[PDB]
Amino acid sequence: CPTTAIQLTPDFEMGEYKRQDLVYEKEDLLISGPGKYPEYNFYRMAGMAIDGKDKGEAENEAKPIDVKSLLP
Amino acid sequence: ATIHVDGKEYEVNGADNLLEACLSLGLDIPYFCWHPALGSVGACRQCAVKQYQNAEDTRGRLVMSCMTPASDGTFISIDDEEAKQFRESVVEWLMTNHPHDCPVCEEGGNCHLQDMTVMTGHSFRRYRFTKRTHRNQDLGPFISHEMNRCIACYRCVRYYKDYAGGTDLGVYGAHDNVYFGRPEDGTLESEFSGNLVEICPTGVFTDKTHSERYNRKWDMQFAPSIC
Amino acid sequence: MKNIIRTPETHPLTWRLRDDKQPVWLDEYRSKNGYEGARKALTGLSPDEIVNQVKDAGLKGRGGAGFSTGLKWSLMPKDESMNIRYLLCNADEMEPGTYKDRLLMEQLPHLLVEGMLISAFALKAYRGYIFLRGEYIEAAVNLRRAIAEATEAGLLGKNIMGTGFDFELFVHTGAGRYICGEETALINSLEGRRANPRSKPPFPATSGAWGKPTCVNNVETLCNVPAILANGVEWYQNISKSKDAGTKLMGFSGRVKNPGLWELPFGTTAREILEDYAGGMRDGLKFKAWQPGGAGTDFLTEAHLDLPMEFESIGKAGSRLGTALAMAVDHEINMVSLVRNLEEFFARESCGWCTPCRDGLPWSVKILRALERGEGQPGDIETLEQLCRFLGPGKTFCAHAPGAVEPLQSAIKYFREEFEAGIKQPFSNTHLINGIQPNLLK
Amino acid sequence: AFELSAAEREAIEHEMHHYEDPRAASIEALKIVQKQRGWVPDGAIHAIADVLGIPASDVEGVATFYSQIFRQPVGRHVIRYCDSVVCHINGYQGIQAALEKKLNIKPGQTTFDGRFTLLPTCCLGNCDKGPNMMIDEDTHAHLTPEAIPELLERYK
Ligand SMILES: Cc1cc2nc3c(=O)[nH]c(=O)nc-3n(C[C@H](O)[C@H](O)[C@H](O)COP(=O)(O)O)c2cc1C
Ligand code: SF4
Ligand code: SF4
Ligand code: SF4
Ligand code: FES
Ligand code: FES
Repeated sequence: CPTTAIQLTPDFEMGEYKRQDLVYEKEDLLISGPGKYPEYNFYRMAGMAIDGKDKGEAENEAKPIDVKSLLP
Repeated sequence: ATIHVDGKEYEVNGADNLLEACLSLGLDIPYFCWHPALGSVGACRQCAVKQYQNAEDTRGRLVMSCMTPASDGTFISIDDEEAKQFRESVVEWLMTNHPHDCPVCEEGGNCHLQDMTVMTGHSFRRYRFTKRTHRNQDLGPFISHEMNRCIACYRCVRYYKDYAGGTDLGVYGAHDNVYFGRPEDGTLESEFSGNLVEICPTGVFTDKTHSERYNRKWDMQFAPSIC
Repeated sequence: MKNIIRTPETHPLTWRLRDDKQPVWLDEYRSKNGYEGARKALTGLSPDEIVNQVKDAGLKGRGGAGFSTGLKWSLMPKDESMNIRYLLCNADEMEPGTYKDRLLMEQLPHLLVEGMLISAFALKAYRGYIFLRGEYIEAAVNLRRAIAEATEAGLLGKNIMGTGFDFELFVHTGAGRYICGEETALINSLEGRRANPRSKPPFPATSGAWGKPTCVNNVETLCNVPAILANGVEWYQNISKSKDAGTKLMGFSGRVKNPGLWELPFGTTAREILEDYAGGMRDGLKFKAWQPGGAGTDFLTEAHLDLPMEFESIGKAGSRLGTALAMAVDHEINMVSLVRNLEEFFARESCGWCTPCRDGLPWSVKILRALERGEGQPGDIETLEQLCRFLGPGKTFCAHAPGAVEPLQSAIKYFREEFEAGIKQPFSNTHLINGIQPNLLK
Repeated sequence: AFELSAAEREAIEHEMHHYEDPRAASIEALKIVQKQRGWVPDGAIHAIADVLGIPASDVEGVATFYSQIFRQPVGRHVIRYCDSVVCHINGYQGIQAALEKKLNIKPGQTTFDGRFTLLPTCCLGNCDKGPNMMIDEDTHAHLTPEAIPELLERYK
């Protein structure tokens, strides 16, 4: 995982009655916190712009310079 | 024509350049700006090999295999040390400004830049400064534009303008701020604009229709069919 | 030395310069041996004879590369089916530290016009273009006035001197890029395109401007031509006892007493120029370095001040003669700051075509900025040396990046202590990610 | 929005007469429009492309390649100070500091009244008389930081 999303946690009580019930969907997996990695955010690294992070606001990124700028 | 690559002797066509001759022989030379249909221009400087004047030459000289004819009795080396370091350095120079985008990039697993980065053996980053960024353009319903991932290999403009005859794509700007796209937002007018998603070796131009329901290339089930 | 006796035999390019620095127009130019070489060339010599005379005179290119002009002119095709040949005058002069063509075009435009006329008759070129930079307003005005005067006098246009040779001269003003001075990029910018250079072969002599045979020559080379054709080949060989024939505009700039430009024979000592002509360094300043031929040349020290200003003599010293307009660096100048300024110029004047220049000059700029701020890290100087090794000739698409890495190479070679003093913090480009133990390499 | 004037079109066609290929007049067409209007807007790119018979992408690539063709609005007077190596030796940084103190702008910006725009530029070919400045068409040499306010108030 390049985002530390999927994690294996110290829990072993997972027995079931039917085998179809061992198919865990997204609502059965998505916990409310960061798990074992408390601070990492992939979208703070990626250059792809999302809400709250426009171009140039990721880590180690300069602001975009338009080709129409007067500076050489 | 007779060429000698890394001590081995090969019979090639003299009308071909060294890159296409060596690729036809199964040898692996990294390359970006050359395309079999578009010709050679010598932009990306990735296809460097070491050419010797004769058999009894030990110094040699770094040349671009796409810009060098595969003439008779041509002595070159691909696995030469200095050529390998230069190709790795070209990959590193491309990697200095490249965004940390592979998980959220539609080219991932189908990306020529990823393959050539792995092929040159470059995996360690020592560049510590900022990366240049670019604003994207709206290119219509078919092609999605992500200008951050560009390596300035000029394949898109050469295909679109010289090959396909299109008029609304071009290269703008200057030194390290080169921008490949349209002069303004709008749909790409060419009837053959969709080939940019395979012409572009990075994830700048991607299939937007595929991007709506994206999956990786290894997860695909393919068949040979007729349009 | 200030008392300079400028004779036409010893100073063929500057002997008719006026004392008030005013331009010499057509009547004053023709009053002093004006268009005599053009008349002799167009009325008594074959174009092949003129090309052979220029080749035998040993005239080399003054634009920086030093290639011989006669061999460049001999590369043109011989067939009559190609007769749309072009002559281009590289009046760009955008290399920092170069100010000679400005003087030549501002005060002696008719010398340039006569040289273009002779070279166009020799090259059988029906059209000439002066690719001039846009910052030279007075040079453009004077060149256009001189072209109008020569067209009025019958020296330009249709049936020049009754020979039957047709030649028109245009002035194409530039739009402000240093890469336009490169000859193939000059051809590209003349065609109204982005000024990317072209791969050679083919050379412009076979397919240049608009696919036609084309010869690009510096202003000073074309200004050297009419003296050769008016005074003779043996006169041109018998003015300097050096391997480079003829005179050359040489100067010294910087914090010297008398910065300027003087026409001197080849083989003149750089120390001779700096002391006699430039007057030495200013008061309280000690000489520490010099660049022989502009911003794209290697730095040399005070021990190299005694070698003659020739192509080969500076070639073995580890530098290039270049434009032969040297620049002096005194002890008050930080070499890291100077090389930083040079590399910012070279990185922002890249045309963007090829990877090593475009993506490796900004890396060197950022490293030099870090060394300037005292924020250098280990491996920075090794990265700079790797950049100089991997941006040499053949590695990049044109010669802009080798000229870019020459001063960085020479400054690291000589003044390494300042670059080592720039490094003050340990190497790091990884943040600490909580929950992940790092791979502590050794 | 944009429309080329009669003088602009006539000058562009007269420059088109001087070349084998009409594409070769693109730089001077952009410079003509810049001289008339201060800079080159986007409609100027399209109009020059229509007059010259070349695509607008080529005109825009030319306009954004060359630094002296302005694709952004500038002030009434363009100060262009040399930041190259000989003027760095001769002390251009004092001149730049004096200009920034007098105009209260960064290099690459325009003053609030639209009177001055400050730009670094490459070597002006006047290195023996450095440091050098280039206001709209006038080259000023032998600059000192004390003479900057005197030099700036003669350009209204
Ligand atoms: C980056 C670069 C910039 C150059 N700039 C100029 C220039 O401004 N003026 C010039 O005469 N030559 C310049 N040259 C040299 C030309 O390529 C060419 O050698 C010259 O213009 C004509 O050759 P000549 O010296 O035989 O006359 C430059 C070369 C390079 C690589
Ligand atoms: S273009 Fe290739 S290397 Fe770049 S982010 Fe996309 S997959 Fe990764
Ligand atoms: S957009 Fe793609 S094809 Fe065009 S220059 Fe950039 S990497 Fe090459
Ligand atoms: S070295 Fe390469 S990118 Fe740099 S100016 Fe020359 S061709 Fe352009
Ligand atoms: S593939 Fe040869 S330089 Fe790009
Ligand atoms: S370095 Fe400033 S005018 Fe040349």
